[PDB]
Amino acid sequence: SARRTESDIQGFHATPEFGGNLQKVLVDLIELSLQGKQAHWNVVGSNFRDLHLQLDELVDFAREGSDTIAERMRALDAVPDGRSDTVAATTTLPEFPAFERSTADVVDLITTRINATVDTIRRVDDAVDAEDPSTADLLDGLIDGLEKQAWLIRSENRKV
Amino acid sequence: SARRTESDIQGFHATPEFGGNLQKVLVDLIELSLQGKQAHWNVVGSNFRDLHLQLDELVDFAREGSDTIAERMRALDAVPDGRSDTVAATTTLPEFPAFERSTADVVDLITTRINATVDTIRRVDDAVDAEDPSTADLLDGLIDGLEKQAWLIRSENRKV
Amino acid sequence: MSARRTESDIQGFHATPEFGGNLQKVLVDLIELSLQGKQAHWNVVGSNFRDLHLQLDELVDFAREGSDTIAERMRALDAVPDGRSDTVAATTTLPEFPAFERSTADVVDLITTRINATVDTIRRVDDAVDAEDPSTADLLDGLIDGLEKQAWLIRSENRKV
Amino acid sequence: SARRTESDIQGFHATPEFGGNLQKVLVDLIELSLQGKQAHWNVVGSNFRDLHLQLDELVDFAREGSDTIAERMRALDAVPDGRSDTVAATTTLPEFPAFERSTADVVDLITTRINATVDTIRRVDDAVDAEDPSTADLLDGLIDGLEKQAWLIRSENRKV
Amino acid sequence: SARRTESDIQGFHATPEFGGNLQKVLVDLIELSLQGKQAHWNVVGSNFRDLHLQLDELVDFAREGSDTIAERMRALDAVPDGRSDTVAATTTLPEFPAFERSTADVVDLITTRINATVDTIRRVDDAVDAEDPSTADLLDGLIDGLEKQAWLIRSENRKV
Amino acid sequence: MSARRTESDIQGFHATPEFGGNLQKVLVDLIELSLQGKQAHWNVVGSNFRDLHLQLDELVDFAREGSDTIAERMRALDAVPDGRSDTVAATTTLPEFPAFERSTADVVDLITTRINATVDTIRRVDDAVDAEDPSTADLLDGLIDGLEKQAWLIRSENRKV
Amino acid sequence: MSARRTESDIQGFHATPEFGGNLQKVLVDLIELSLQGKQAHWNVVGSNFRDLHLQLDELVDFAREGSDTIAERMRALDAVPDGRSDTVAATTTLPEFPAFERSTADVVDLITTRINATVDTIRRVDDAVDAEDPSTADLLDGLIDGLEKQAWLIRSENRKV
Amino acid sequence: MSARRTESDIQGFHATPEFGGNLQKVLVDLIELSLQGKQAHWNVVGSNFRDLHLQLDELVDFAREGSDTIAERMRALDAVPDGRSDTVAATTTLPEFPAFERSTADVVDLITTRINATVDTIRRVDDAVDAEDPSTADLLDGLIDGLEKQAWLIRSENRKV
Amino acid sequence: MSARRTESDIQGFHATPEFGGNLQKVLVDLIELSLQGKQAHWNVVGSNFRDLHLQLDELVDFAREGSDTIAERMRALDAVPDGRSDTVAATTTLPEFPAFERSTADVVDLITTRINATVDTIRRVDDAVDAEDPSTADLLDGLIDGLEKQAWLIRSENRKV
Amino acid sequence: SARRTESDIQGFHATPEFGGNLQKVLVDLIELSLQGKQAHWNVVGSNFRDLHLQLDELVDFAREGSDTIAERMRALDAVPDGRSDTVAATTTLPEFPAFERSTADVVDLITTRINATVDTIRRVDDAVDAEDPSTADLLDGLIDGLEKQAWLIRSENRKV
Amino acid sequence: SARRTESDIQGFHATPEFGGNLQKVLVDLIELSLQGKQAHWNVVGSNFRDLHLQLDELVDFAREGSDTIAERMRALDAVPDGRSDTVAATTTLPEFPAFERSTADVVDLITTRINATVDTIRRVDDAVDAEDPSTADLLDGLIDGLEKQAWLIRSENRKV
Amino acid sequence: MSARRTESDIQGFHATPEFGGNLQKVLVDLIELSLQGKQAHWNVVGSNFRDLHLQLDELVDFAREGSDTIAERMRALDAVPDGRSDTVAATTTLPEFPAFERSTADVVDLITTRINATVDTIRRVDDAVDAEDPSTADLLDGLIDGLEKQAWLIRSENRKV
Ligand SMILES: [Cl-]
Ligand SMILES: [Cl-]
Ligand SMILES: [Cl-]
Ligand SMILES: [Cl-]
Ligand SMILES: [Fe+2]
Ligand SMILES: [Fe+2]
Ligand SMILES: [Fe+2]
Ligand SMILES: [Fe+2]
Ligand SMILES: [Fe+2]
Ligand SMILES: [Fe+2]
Ligand SMILES: [Fe+2]
Ligand SMILES: [Fe+2]
Ligand SMILES: [Fe+2]
Ligand SMILES: [Fe+2]
Ligand SMILES: [Fe+2]
Ligand SMILES: [Fe+2]
Ligand SMILES: [Mg+2]
Ligand SMILES: [Mg+2]
Ligand SMILES: [Mg+2]
Ligand SMILES: [Mg+2]
Repeated sequence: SARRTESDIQGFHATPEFGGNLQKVLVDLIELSLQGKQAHWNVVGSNFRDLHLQLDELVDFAREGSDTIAERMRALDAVPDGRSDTVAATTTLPEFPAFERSTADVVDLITTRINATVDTIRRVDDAVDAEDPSTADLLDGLIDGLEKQAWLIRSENRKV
Repeated sequence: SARRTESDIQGFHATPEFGGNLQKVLVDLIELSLQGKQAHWNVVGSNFRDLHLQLDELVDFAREGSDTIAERMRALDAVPDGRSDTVAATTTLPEFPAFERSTADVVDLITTRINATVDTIRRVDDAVDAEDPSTADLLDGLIDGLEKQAWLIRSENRKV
Repeated sequence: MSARRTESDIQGFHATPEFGGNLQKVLVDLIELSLQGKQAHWNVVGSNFRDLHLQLDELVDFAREGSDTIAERMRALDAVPDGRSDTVAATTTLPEFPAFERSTADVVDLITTRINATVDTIRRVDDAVDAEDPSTADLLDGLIDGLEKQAWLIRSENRKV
Repeated sequence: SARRTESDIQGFHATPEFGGNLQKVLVDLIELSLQGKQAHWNVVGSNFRDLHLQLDELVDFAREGSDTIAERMRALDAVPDGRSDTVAATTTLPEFPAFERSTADVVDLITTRINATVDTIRRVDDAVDAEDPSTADLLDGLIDGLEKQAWLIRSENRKV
Repeated sequence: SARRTESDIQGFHATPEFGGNLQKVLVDLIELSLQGKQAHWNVVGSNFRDLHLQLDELVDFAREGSDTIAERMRALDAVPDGRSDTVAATTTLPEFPAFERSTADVVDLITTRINATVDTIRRVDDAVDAEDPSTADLLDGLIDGLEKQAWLIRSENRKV
Repeated sequence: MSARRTESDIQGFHATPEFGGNLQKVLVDLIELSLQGKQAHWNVVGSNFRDLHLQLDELVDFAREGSDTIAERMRALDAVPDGRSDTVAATTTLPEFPAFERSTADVVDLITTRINATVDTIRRVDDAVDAEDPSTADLLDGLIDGLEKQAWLIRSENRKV
Repeated sequence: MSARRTESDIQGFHATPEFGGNLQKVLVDLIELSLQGKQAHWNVVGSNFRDLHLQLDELVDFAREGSDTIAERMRALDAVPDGRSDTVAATTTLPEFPAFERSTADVVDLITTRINATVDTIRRVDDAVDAEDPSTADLLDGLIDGLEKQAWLIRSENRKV
Repeated sequence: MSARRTESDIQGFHATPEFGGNLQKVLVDLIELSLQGKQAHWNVVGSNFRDLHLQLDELVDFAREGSDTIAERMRALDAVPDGRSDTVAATTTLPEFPAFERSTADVVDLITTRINATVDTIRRVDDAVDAEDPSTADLLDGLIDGLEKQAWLIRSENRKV
Repeated sequence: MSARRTESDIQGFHATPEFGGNLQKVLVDLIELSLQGKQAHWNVVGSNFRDLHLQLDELVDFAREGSDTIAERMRALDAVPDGRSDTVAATTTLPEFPAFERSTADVVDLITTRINATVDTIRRVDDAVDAEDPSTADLLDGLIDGLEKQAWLIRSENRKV
Repeated sequence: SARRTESDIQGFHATPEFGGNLQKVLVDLIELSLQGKQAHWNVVGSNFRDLHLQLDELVDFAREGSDTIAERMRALDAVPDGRSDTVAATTTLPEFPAFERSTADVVDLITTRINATVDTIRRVDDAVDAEDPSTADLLDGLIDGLEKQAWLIRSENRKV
Repeated sequence: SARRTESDIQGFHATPEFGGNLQKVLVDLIELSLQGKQAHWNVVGSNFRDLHLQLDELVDFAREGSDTIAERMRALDAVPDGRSDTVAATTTLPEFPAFERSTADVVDLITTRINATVDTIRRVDDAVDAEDPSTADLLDGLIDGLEKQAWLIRSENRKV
Repeated sequence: MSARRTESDIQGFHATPEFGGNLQKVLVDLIELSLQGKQAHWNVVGSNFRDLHLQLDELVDFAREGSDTIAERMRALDAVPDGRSDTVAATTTLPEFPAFERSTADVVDLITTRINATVDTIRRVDDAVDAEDPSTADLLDGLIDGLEKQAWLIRSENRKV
């Protein structure tokens, strides 16, 4: 009646520009998760425990985020690259330093790393939204969740 | 290496107008929560239990909503005010009456007050979206959820 | 002071007839997909039967939650859904699922095509829906995301090298 | 010792008459689930919520029932048909009407639809039991569960 | 279209004898529940805890059973009577004694009273099955469950 | 062993026969309420059936937990409960529940009355129980609170304002 | 029907206006504490933010459960609660919570004070409530116990030993 | 009045020796199937290994619950089960499962055959069991249903077009 | 700010040293009971071992929750608990638990006695505690109820009727 | 950098002697589970329930143990044999007797069967540890869990 | 048949020295549990909540540990003594002070007492392992868990 | 008497630099495996896609729990882990996972090889780790066990007859 008369109906394909934009998001989410864990292990000093715990919650969110983005790429037949060499070579996040770091330092360092990750998402959002609003909605959820983490972490160092 | 150089990368900040718009949403969500509980306790008459129970679901949603908005304000460096004096003085919701009220009256009263709350959100949504799409998505979820509540409550009084 | 409104009767958002019809289009294709998803679920046989059998139930679960979401969104906005069998069969845009057993390979291709068709319906109304009501467009986008994920998880069985 | 000495032992095969009898059950269970959802969405008026909720419980039972029957057919190497065209063309259930319907009307309509579904099962039960008691036990469980739903729904309109 | 024409399709109705048979089952299940709790509270002596706990499991099963039968009666348009006066006056179970009782005595007493309850169900099962096989299946589940309880309780007193 | 007691046999708190008798009064009315609640649960018909049907089970659940609590409190205090059908029928203060199907409106009034009777039994006994054993009065107070909540949740159906 | 009462209408325990008024005092302070707790929850900044942020939600959870408990206890006893914003603002005894971001140290002192004010309201009312209805006093005592625990868990942050 | 029975010793249902032997036949085949199911679970290799590996554990779970059910039903009816290794090996009707690794395709065929054999045993005693005790026949029918579902979920891997 | 208090510092309810001392008596006996319960849990042997082994853990669970409750109630009221081993040993009123394996019959009598001693400590203190702070007496009453239940569930093993 | 330059890297392979040592453990764990169930069904007399329940806990542990061992064999490319004929022919456990057995007898019989199973594990532990410490750790966990079960069961018959 | 002949097979028995070694571990675990609760209640000051909560986690682990050791003793026919008098008289842990203590002091005190407990376990581990490797594995789990607790607690006081 | 130690500062176990370096080797290979595991998880296509897709997430979960365990064990023993991307890429012994889509068959072989490499690292340090600290060796052995199980569950797809 209103049934389409075709046996091969094409799905929505992402352009390579689109795929590349999500690839930028992906590497930063992965880097953030790797840096978050480094901080989680090596944070020491006043209010260690809270930061130790909040950092795991950040890592959980970023890990779920990176899976979401990579699988959205695959859904649109783009192909993600989350390999270590690629992440190290292409991430926009400032390097996390080595060794034990005080809670105060870790708060400042991680807040910056989150903000860099959010910046990447905000930078590609318009171009992503223009091609596929559904992907932009996922990016928006990441912005929301990550900016929450930044507030929850940075507030420790806030003086009023 | 594509790593950024900055030691301190700042996060997205909301304009005063943006903060003010979310504050408007916040007071109406809190007011709806308080009126919802008032109705939950004081409703009597035909089909009491159904409305008693549904009103608790409305309250739960409005409370989660008010927390989400206030914490979105915090993330974007805005400062929420959810104090009783502020809510009473600035809420746009028509006052909920005191004392026992019939089920049919509660249905009409609460439907009106939900719709008032949705109106507030709908009226700020374009300006919010223009500045920050991620926050607009949160507002949209509230519109969806509250309008569902309105339908579930108001249907009790529907004619034919 | 007081910023309280005075009206005793404040009205809710009402969808236009066009908006309701657009969501109705989404509804029937979601239901048809659920019905076809189960048909495939029961009737698939062959290499890697179990994975597809299981994955198809996940598709049906998502499509069922989606149709309830759209139908209830219609109700919220004073529109009236029609999910009856006769209406679905008469108005769905999905090619009919064939009868009897189908090979795993064929089910993969068939169901992928039907998901693609269901998503195409949603993508085709999304602009018009977003223009009238952004909140509803968000629900549509959630459906697009979830369905296209199902399409990937199913179709990849047949993709080579 | 008592081990059977055959590498290919045949399972129990359903006759085509048996398969056709379960196919009759299947289409009615599916139709009932589709009608149940229609009622669930479009019911309005006094005691909306209870009926709204009970209708979802009916749909849940009928959906689980249809999966049970279709998979029992497959187990016995019959092949079910639950496609929309087939269901519409072969269901014995009276058509559910369009548009919003009052709770009182919905109670009466749905009770009849359940009773029709139960009738189909009761009508084939003897013939099914004669070939395969195990399938008849499943049919009996459906009779029990559906007749419970009919009582739970119809009681709303019962005047004593 | 194979759709039926009838606007009102009636459900299966039980005969008075059928209703009476299920009523017999109901009073004995309720009586067993009350006696089970009595035993649960008042048992003392060797292996108290095991019997204390097992008796609660018996009660749970009997209560679920009594609810199932009474609601099966309702579904088939019969009217259950589970009131205390009716149960006392019409139960076939030998009276459970008052006051503290040894574990060994409770084992013997409860086993006898379970067996009495099963006897009632077994005695009505053929007549129930003849009229409605689905109800007989429910009775069969009760026979299975209660006879399991009898074994689990009585084994405490077994000789060699 | 500085402050340790050297007693081989230390006995527990023993309830008086008056106290035992007072808990027995509460027990039979809780059991009778449970039986009447289920009777109402099964046989209630008419307007708003489902809500009442469901609420009546919640009442029965609470009454059943209460009877077990009181009975085992008796046992702990060396008293002996009697919850047998004959005893409950012969000694309950609750008005008899009628036979047959009863309308939702009638069931609301009937059950509210029987809850209030049960609560009255507990309230009339509470002073004497508290005077001997405050811990048991606390249990009684929990039952009062819970049952009076049930009464409100049931009776509100029939309210006209 | 040996001991059965023959009354058709048995009424429940009815709260006096004094009792109703006393529960209302508790209600508004519990609601005000809930609103102030959330304000603190959102706006607290500085040393040990997360612990306080989290503990403040636990406080709010308990205060919200308390207000519902008291309000519904009023309803059960035929009293009528008023938890509306205007009433709470106009009648609460709690000192006003300040606006803007506040340090963890200040929030600790502020919230401890407001908890103690809430507890004081309950303690000042408890004797009169107990005298009329011991069951309701038990509920009040639960609130005292829970809130005083919250006060300890919050104030200990600022302790210097 | 009173309809109470007078006997202090009321006996339970006793199974005939034939009935016990029939359930014993079911028992050993269920245990053998469980043992063979695990063997296949560990030793299957090849195309679609994981699905079959997983599905075989589901088969074993069902067969294990089934053997416990039948054995305990025997005990309830004063019969005595024998599930010892020697008895199982000496009396099972199932063809022995071969040793060492088997291909996925072979495991599908082998296990399907063994399920078919297990179900055949149950179907062969079902009439005689139902004649003596309908309640036990219902348990057998549950086993028939569950096992034949497992057979379908496993065998469909090898079914073509 | 109509009824709002303007006090910057509002202090909480402060326990007297007598009250603190009374809760300390309860604390050490609860801890001693916990340690003795575990000793019995490990070393009990003989007829009905498992039931007693299991019940003893339930006792210990309740006693441990009780000690934490009382200790934190002290903290809330500005009292300071001491649950250290030396203090518990030096100040407990419980008769010493013997060393080595002990029969189930002996463990029943031993543990019942030690529960009753613990309950006696609480009962002897309850009037004074209630007089100063009813909320804390409610906690004590919960402990009485729970421990006396444990005593019944344990001692019933050795009963001869 | 430190990346190994090989596309085919071999895993750790168990020797046939190792595989045979685990095969000895496997058959005894399986026999124990079969004997445990036999006891679970046929135990009667004083403290029936406790033993009935503890025997199921033993069977649960032994079943999980046998899966663990067989899957460890497979992991190291050994091939387990848990077939009935093999178990009966190669188990070191004394045969469990037929018919109903008293709780006292069942306690003694099962304790011995557990001790035999533990003996087998202890006997192969050194040889297993010498080739693969990770497998020896699994064996040690079985020793711990089984010896706990032996204590929990035997204590019933212990006279002091 | 490879079945063993013995009707009574004995289980592994521990030496007196072995029993004595586990007793040493037991008293220190119990002492750590009591001191942990003492600290949990009486800690005050900066970052109270984190330490309050972490100390409960330490207590939970130590209690599970003490139960595991005592029950391992029972399994191997040793007799644990966890009575208050014995613990006080034989524990190697430095006495925990009475009264309120600052967070920083509690961190230092508890770290020292955890380390004392670990020292006891480490000092008996070789002798335990030599006699029974399975018990040494249990000790190793305690070493792992407690040293994790030590790190999580002590990090609060770490300098840079 | 008293066996209590006197020191106010008792030190914990400190790992040697060699020991820390050995655990660092394990750490980077576990992280690399997690990263490669996800890459394969997203990019695998072909026959039996779904099973491998799912099984690879289970591998990643285990590898992630393992890296956190080793890193935290390092911290417990006063060693300092480095799990940063640059370090992992520069020091991992795993062959790099290739880019873009790979067939199911290829992913099976590739990932099996990488697990084998990860386990080889652990096996190579196990003796030295066990010599200094048996407790850490136990954690390594748990990793060996879990990873080799994953290798079997993955590799068996490609094993023939
Ligand atoms: Cl409801
Ligand atoms: Cl926390
Ligand atoms: Cl799967
Ligand atoms: Cl138990
Ligand atoms: Fe995933
Ligand atoms: Fe929050
Ligand atoms: Fe719904
Ligand atoms: Fe299914
Ligand atoms: Fe029910
Ligand atoms: Fe109980
Ligand atoms: Fe409520
Ligand atoms: Fe069992
Ligand atoms: Fe605590
Ligand atoms: Fe497994
Ligand atoms: Fe234990
Ligand atoms: Fe962690
Ligand atoms: Mg903190
Ligand atoms: Mg597969
Ligand atoms: Mg209703
Ligand atoms: Mg026992």
